[PDB]
Formats: sequence, structure tokens, C-alpha cells
Amino acid sequence: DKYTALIHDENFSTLTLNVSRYPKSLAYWEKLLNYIVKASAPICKSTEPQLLKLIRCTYSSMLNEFPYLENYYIDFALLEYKLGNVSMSHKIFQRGLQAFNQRSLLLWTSYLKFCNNVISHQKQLFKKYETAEEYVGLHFFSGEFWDLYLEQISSRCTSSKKYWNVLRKILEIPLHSFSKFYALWLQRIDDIMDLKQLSQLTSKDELLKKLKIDINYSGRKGPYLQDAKKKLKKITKEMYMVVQYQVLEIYSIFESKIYINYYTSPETLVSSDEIETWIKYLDYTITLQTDSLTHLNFQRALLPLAHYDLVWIKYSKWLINSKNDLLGAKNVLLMGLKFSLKKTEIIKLLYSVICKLNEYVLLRNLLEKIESSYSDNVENVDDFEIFWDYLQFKTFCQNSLYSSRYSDSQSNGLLNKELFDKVWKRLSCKEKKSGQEILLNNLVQFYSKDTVEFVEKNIFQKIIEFGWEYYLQNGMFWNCYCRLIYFDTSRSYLDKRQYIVRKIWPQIDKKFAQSVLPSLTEFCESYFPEEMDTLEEMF
Amino acid sequence: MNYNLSKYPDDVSRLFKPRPPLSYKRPTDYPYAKRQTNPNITGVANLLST
Amino acid sequence: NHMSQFIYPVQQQPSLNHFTDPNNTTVFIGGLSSLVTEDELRAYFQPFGTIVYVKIPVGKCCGFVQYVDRLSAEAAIAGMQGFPIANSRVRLSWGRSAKQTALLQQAMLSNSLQVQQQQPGLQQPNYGYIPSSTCEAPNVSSTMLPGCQILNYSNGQQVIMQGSEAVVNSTNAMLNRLEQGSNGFMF
Amino acid sequence: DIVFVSPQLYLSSQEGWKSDSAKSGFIPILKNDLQRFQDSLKHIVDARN
RNA sequence: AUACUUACCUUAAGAUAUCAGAGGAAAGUCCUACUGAUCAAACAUGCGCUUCCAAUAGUAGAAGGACGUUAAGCAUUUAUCAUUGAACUAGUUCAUUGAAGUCAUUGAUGCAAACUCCUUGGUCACACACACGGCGCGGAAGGCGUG
RNA sequence: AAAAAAAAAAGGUAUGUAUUAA
Repeated sequence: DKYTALIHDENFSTLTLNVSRYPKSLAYWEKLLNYIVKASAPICKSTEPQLLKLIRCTYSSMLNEFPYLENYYIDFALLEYKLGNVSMSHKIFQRGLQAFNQRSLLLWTSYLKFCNNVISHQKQLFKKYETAEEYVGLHFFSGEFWDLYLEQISSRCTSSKKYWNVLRKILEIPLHSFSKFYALWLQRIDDIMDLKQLSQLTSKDELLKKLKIDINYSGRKGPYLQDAKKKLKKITKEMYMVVQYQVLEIYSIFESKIYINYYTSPETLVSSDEIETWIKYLDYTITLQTDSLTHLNFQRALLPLAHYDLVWIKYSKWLINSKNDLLGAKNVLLMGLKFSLKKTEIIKLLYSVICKLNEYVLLRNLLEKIESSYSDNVENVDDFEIFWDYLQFKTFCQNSLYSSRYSDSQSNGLLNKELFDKVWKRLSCKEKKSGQEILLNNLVQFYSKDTVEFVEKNIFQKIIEFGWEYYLQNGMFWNCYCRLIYFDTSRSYLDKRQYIVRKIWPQIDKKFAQSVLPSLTEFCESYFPEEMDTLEEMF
Repeated sequence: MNYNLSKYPDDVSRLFKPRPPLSYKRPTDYPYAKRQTNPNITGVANLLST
Repeated sequence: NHMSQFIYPVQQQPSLNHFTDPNNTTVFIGGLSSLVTEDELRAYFQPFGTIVYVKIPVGKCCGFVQYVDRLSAEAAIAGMQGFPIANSRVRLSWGRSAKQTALLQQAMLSNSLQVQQQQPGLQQPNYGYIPSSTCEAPNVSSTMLPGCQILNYSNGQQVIMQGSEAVVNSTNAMLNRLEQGSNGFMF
Repeated sequence: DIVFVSPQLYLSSQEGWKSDSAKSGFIPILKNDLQRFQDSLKHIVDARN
């Protein structure tokens, strides 16, 4: 049969194994799919169910890897529709609309187009359009959406009330094509043959008050109605003034600069000017203070570049401050963890959002998740920002868990059997791992008796005994080992300076001096001008 | 309509637009499988001839 | 069927001054104290983006700065407006650079033309650059993936930014700037 | 006939990287190639070790 | 429209109101702008034939609709089957495997009201006139009758 | 005594090719 003839082919094995080896390419997915479709080409109900199960699972498994592909949710829906079950088509349209958080123009337009044919019960059908309207209605290109909706009223509705009702709303929206709908409005004003039909525009009171025209007027009506059409066309000309201004600004500044409105792939790069125009377009949209159009223009901006973390951070910021919604910001950063490749800034800002939200079990859980990613070695990671952001928020947790061991009530932040072994394992790698001194500088921050003794003996002493060359040639090491003794509150000045000079300094080897002197002079120049000479005589 | 598989061009084909789909009403009659005239006709009895 | 219902809108050009120039970067910062150095002003305008600096006039109590990208410039104008430097509320807006300033001042005496010349563009495609981002310090073979910042500028050399080393370098200079700043060496 | 594989769950050392039934994110591969597939990823694991 | 080439194909049958009488070519047929009766159509034409045809002396009302709103109105009833494992009473919950699976639950069913809007008519004439239940001009729809 | 032959295409629709004006 055709199925087994497809399995034993070499191209299926090669294309498949490429996909499973390289998941995020999307080039191998689309070849695997385009091939398995073409093998099935008489795709109608006759073809055997094993093959349909494979091709279907191939679509559904591809759309999970790339949650933004509009033409593929559409295409898989159409496959299910040609195959003869519309319920599966509905469901996976719902799935695509849910992947975009209910705002994508193409899935709503291509969805409702499908919905016109397969759904009776006019009321529900219109509820689909009212649901689409409150989401994607204000999209700059959404006019063609409205062209559907108006097209569906005039065919369905005998009353014509709802057509005036909706078209009146379309007049106030700064779409890309506003003029198309202004022509329909002006024409429908032109076709009004009676005073009674002017109540369709607005009610009886606002016409007699604002424009001072009466529907009940009794007399020679014709010239009065001709005056009324002029008085009605003037204000529509004014609405045309405002909305034209807005559209021409939005196009002339932003929308004209945006050349790519679609997702492409995780391997796509976008131009810098396009980034800049998305940023400024989002600031402008925020300034308009229209929440629907604001979330829309974030989700609109999000699919062109989803993988940077750039628009994710901002879209968490405007929602954490302007709207003052902290949970919504957490949820934005969580959905940003999936698409964004860099993930470091999002996970730092996410640690902060979770801290302020006062969910500690969720943050500590997520630290367990990120340490489980590396197989419980975060200390061996190449990229330092992950280990550092992990280590300081981990510290903030174990301060709360375990009561402080040390006198003066100082919590033990970075000195603990769990974390100090992590730090020391990070330090034992020396030149190979990047962080180094940054991790060391924060070991000087304790400022007490017990902890200056602890950090004195357990690192700065052992590191001398093992005698590693990288840490001894370094001036930051000796500078920090001076600043650790020098800021102690237990020591007086005499034993402090005498301890630094009589012990700390002579432990430096004279061959290291050339590297050690510049950084260790900066400590002595500021704090110890008196003993500056005995420093120079040593080296 | 989009395709319009027809002899007519696009303007004539879009002129023939049908009314919207018929709304669904639940059947008030007997399903075709259940449709039958009255069975178990009593034959002409010896009691009838009586 | 001669005239048509719709046309594309045609619109006039606004004379090209330094306020209508979409490429302008340099921000004129007026109302300074003239007790301030230029390295202090750099400290103010550094975090908003990478700077190609121009000059601070002497005795004129107004300076100006120039960034690489306009997004950083606007982020600096909106970021600092009315922000006191040495107890003087600062008033800053758009302004040109030094050479175009010379070309203007020669015209101010002779009151002739004052024909502006807009700043040069970046010839835009660029897929590697992310505007309003800084390389905090200086072998790199990267993946060139979208999330990371591929190219960048140096305080005039285009450098490829290593995402791992950039954070540890920036934090290193951060912890140095505190110790030198407290004792008076850096300001 | 076909096995369903999750290279993410496999490289992350998690248990369920494969199953016979269709699940949301897995990629269908030929069963005999499964062993072969493991080979293709081993060097990646070898880089992490 | 004309000429040439190629393709597709060709005649269900019969009749035009009936009955009766007289005549022409014992039986039958055909025929008679021949005679009577009945029937049918068209056209006229009549009936004290029947029903209906909206306010301006006022901001109305009659018939019919909304595939209109209130309206997530009020009151009800509904959301798949099979296999395996764990717990459990002696049916219930959770997890896994397979099959089909109109959308809706702001739904569907019943109940009722208010409001708003559409189409239609002689918005005709004379009359504001204390009667025992007419006999103005037309239009619409019928019934009956004569020619 | 008898004798010898017949008169005819029809015309419909569709497709392609050419013609009908400065």
C-alpha cells in the first residue's frame, strides 16, 4: 500500500532523522511535512487512516514547536475540512487563536470566513464577530475584517439598523483604509429618501439639538431634507478630518517603516531600523492609552520578533507600571521564557517580579528547575549571569529558611555549607571559568568579627596554601583581601594597618609585583598614604 | 464567491449570490427509518364473517 | 470613468531643519551650571546608549551630546528633562553638531541662506545590531543567534559583543567605579 | 512501526523522551532508526560530560 | 453576417364540448358558418346583492412583520464510550491506551412584557348634523343574472 | 394469344480557421 511504501523510502528516514536531530530549524520540519503531504496527494477520505494519523500528528507536533505560524494553523484546518470533519477544524482554529492570546488578524479573518459557511444560527455567528471585534477590531489593517462583518449584516439582516450601528463605529477607527468605509457612509447618506430614515443615524433628540433638524417636520419636506443631508455631511467631513489626521500620522511615521509583519522563524534576524520603529510604535501606542489597541500592538509587534526578549521585557514593564498589574507581568515573562532565546534578562526581571508578588514557593521552585537544567551544577556553567542571578536569589531564600548562625545577628548570606561549597567549586576552576573576581568581591561584604575570621581562614588563607598562580598574580584578590581586614569593625586602627602591612603584604611574591602593584596601590594610595613608602620599597 | 466554477466571469458569478445558510430546526416528524404505514393489520376474521 | 474615487495623498516637505530631521541624533543640552566637566556629563548620558561625542562649549554654559541611534537620543531627551546638574534645572532639546554649527554661524552674520544638511543614514538593512545598547568594555566566535547582540560600537571600532563576557565585564567596571568613585579618583 | 521522540526530554536526561502513543511535542521517527537517532545526539551529550 | 473543417444529434400516438333530432355520401362512419337542449370561454352589462378601503376638531390609529433591542430577561434541564492499573464500598475517584466527537452552556426549552423600527391603505367628498337602525363619487375582492 | 425500366438533399447546436474599417 501507499503507507508502507512511504515508510520504506529513504527520503522519509533521512528527512525525519534530520527533524529529530534539529528541532528548531523549521526548514527540516517544512520539508518533512511538504514531502509526507505529497506522498498522500489523493488526500480525500479514501486514503488509509495510518497515513492520515501520521500527517496529522506531524502538523500538530510542528505547531507546538512554533506556536506562531498563522498559515499553518489555517492550512491544517483546511486539511481537516477537506477530510470531512469540521469539528476538528473549529478546535484547531481555537488552538491557533489561543496561541496568539486571541489577537491575530489573519486567524480571525480566515477563521470567520470559514465560520460563515459551516455555522447557521445567525445569533451565534454574530457572537463570533463581536468576540473578534473587541480583540482585533482596532488593528490598523483590520478594515478587511470589517468588510466581512458589514458584508454579513447586509446579507443576514432585514432591519438595516445594525449596518448603520456598526459602520458608525468604523468611521471613528484609524484604519489603513478608512476612506472605503467613508464612501459607504456618504453613499448611504445620499440614498436616504425620507426624514424618518435619519433616525437610523442618531436618535431624534440629538438631531433636533445639535444639528437642529426635526424628523416630525410637516410641510414641503424636500428642500428641508436636502439641507439636512448637507448638515449631516459636514460633521462626517469633520470626523474625516480627525481620522485622516491620525491615519496619515501613523502611516507616515511608523507603519511605512515596517517591512515585515510576519513571524518567519527562530533563525530569522530583523533589521535595526525595524526594531527601532517597533519600539517607538509601541511607545506611541502606549501614549494613546487604548488598552485593546495597546495589547494588540504588543502582540502585533511580538510575532515579527518573538525571540529577542526585547519586546517581552517592555510588554512586562508597561503592564507592571502603567496599568499597575503585577500578575499580568509575571505571566508575560513566563510566556516570554518560551519564545526568547537569551532568557537571562527575562529570568532576572522574573525573579524580581516573583519576589515583589510575594510568591516564595514559586521562585524557589523555579530555582530548583533551573538548577535541575544543568544537572545540579550551576557552578560549572559557561555563562556567568545565570549562575550569579541564580546564586543571589538562592541566597535570599536560604537566609529566610535557616536562622542566622553568627553573632551580631548578621544572616549568613553567602557563607553556608550548601552555597559556600558552590562558590568554592566555582573558584577552583581559575582561568577556565569567567566570573571569578565578581564572585570574590561579594565575599568581602560581611564586616564583622566572626565572618572576617571565617572568610579569612576558609578562602583567603586556603587559596594561599594551595598557592594558585592566577589568584596570586591578580591585584583584585590582594586588594579585596586588604579591604576585608580594613573594614572590620572589631579591629582597631593599629592592629588593622599593622596586620595588613606585617602579614598580608609580605605574602606577595616579588615577581607578581608588576601586576599586583597597580591595583594594590589604589588601596594604599587612598586609605594608607602614610605607609605608601614601605609599599614601594617592597616591589 | 471566490472560486465560482462556472461558465460566467467573476462579475456575473458574484451576482448569483445565494441566501445565507438555512438555520437548523429539529425534526418534528418520524425518521425515515422509522417510517411505515400501520402494521399488524387484522385480517378478515371468522369473527368478522360472523 | 476619468476621475477616480480615491487617490494617494501628496504632502509638502517641512524645510529640513534639525527638528524635522528624522535622522538627527545629537541632543543639545542647555541650561548647564558650567561648574560641570564633560566626563561628568558623559556619566549622565552614558546609560541611554553608545555615544559618539562632539564637544561641550566653554563659557557658553550649554553643551550637547551625540548618540549613534535616534532611539537612544529620544530615550535621553525623555529620560532627562528638567533634571538638575549641579543644582541647575537642565533644559535640553534637539540641536546640530559642531561643523554644521560653524556653517550656521557663518550664515548668521551674513544672513543669507542657512540651508541645512541632514545627518547620514545607516544604510538600513542591519540584522546584527540592536539599537540602544552599549558595549561596556572590550577572541569571539559566536553562534550569531537572534537573541544575543551580535554587533555593537566601541567608545570608532565595530566590535562583536560576547554575551557571556559582556555582563561580567560590565559588572567588573561597575564594582571598580564604586571603589574609585568613593575615594575621588573617578567622578 | 513508528516511535515518538523528544530530543529536549532526552538531552535533559528526563525519563519520558519516547513513547508509542502520540504526544504533543514528540517527533515521529522510524523505530529501527531510534538507535541510530541516539548516535546522532551522543556527541552533544559528550560535550556536556 | 458569409465560407471551410471537426464534434454532437434527429418526428410517443390521437384529439379540440356533449347530447338529440332532420338531411347528403339494413350496418356503421363522415359531413351539414343545419335545427334544438346542456356545458365552457371571452366580452359587455345589471342588480337598494356581500365585505373592505386610516387622525388632522389631531401628534393618533388598523393589518402585517423584525432573519430587532432590553437580554448573560425570569423559570427549568443538559455536556461522550470502550480497555488496563491504583485506592474504595460490596457502585465512586485518579492515571494510562483506543474509537467516534455540528457549533453553542452569554447555549437549548418553556413563560411574559416593554420598547424601537419597517411595509401597506381614497389618509376622497359632504358633513359636526338626537336615531330605530341607508339609498354621495370612486377603487379592491367576490356571489348571482341577462345579452 | 401475351410482354419489358426512375425521378431527391434534408436541416439544428457546438468548436477551430478566413473575410466584412482609419
